Amino acid sequence: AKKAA
Amino acid sequence: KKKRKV
Amino acid sequence: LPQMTQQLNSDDMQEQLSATVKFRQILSREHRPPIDVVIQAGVVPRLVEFMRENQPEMLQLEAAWALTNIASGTSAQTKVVVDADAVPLFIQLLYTGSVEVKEQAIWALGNVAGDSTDYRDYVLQCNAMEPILGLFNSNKPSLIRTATWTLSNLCRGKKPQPDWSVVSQALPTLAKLIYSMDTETLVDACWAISYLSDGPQEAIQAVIDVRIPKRLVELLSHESTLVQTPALRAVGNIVTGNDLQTQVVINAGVLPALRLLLSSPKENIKKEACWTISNITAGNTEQIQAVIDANLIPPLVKLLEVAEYKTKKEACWAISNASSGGLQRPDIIRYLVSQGCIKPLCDLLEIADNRIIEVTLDALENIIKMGEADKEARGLNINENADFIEKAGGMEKIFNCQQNENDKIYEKAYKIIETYFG
Repeated sequence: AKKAA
Repeated sequence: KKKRKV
Repeated sequence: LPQMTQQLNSDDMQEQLSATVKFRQILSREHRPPIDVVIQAGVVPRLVEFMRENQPEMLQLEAAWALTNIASGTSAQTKVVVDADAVPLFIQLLYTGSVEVKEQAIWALGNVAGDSTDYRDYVLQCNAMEPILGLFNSNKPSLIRTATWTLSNLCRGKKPQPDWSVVSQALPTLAKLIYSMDTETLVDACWAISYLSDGPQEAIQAVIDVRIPKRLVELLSHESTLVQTPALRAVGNIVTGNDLQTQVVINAGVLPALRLLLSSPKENIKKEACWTISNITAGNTEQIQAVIDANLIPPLVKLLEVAEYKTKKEACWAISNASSGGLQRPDIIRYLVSQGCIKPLCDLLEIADNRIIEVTLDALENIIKMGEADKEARGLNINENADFIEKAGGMEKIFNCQQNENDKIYEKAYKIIETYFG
């Protein structure tokens, strides 16, 4: 559930 | 970005 | 004037310095600098010579100055200077030149490295990093301010990213730079750290080991949003990593700092604050509790119901990820429900896009599973949370998602209605 940008 | 020497 | 060109190509030293000065003067106007005209005179390569070893220092400074401004134009105009082999010479001036000269050289390099990821890499491959790091051992703020900006362009870029073995070397210097009194410098040092943080676990660990995060947190409470923006962007990039890397940031007291940022007048700041919080509620059970104890849920719920869409979107994740840790600690769910996230959650289904509908239905579902597990234990006739969702008008909206074209959604919808509202 880890979101990158 | 870019910068100009004035 | 043609007369100028004639001079510039004269064997007479004095006439050359006179011409480089005149040329540099008209590229330093306040208005529209006649860059193309100058390029057309065919003098660029001639100005590139004046930056050579044996040339008088005055002639070098002047030449570089004119050339830096020619390089502040379009990519087409910057290419003329790069194709003339000016880059390797700018770099040798960082070593040999006086301070005024270095000032000009690092500035020129700033414009070239700022044109494209190609030029950014070209400058790095000419080994400009070695001498650049040495510029920071000086006391003059102006020079250090330009070198900080230039360093920023070298680190920027995530499409083809910059050579990590090279840029990673600037971390120790950056570490000090974030304690500067100069706002311009301070600002650019943070943006640079955030660029180096948008990478893999290896990159995140480097920032962590040079002990940056604790300071980075103290900077969230600066009064200029110019410092707050890049500082928050790096902090957020860190909590992207594994639990251990994320605990380093929780321990630096980042949570209490985020509570304030949610009130930020700047909209994009409220957003990224929620974004950061959501990557922390994506961690273990303890980290989810840390967030709950920091008292972030209430303001999160408020934004969930009244913020702009791009911000609600993030608040949704944060709250939804939290509901996950509900399997382990049934109370987390109870807390969340007690704070009133159900109503704002149900209402989001009405305006959300497909991906946010999935996140909302997963949250509503987790909330429902617990309220069901309680009907058992406490021996209740009804599912408290289920009745809450019917009230908020959630039931009707969940029911409508059965006509959504996306399989993941309509399937999820029927299961919820079947399982909890029959």
